Amino acid sequence: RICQFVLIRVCR
Amino acid sequence: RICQFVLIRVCR
Amino acid sequence: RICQFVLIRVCR
Amino acid sequence: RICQFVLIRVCR
Repeated sequence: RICQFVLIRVCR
Repeated sequence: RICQFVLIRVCR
Repeated sequence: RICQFVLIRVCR
Repeated sequence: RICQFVLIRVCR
């Protein structure tokens, strides 16, 4: 199984 | 006012 | 209205 | 062998 890199930023 | 970061790996 | 920053990388 | 990056903004 292959894993991915999920990154998200939230600044306002 | 928001300002945070969230990242996680998804092993498929 | 409010936009987010979606980032994802896949390398293996 | 995979290797690519993709990021886009989601204006709500």
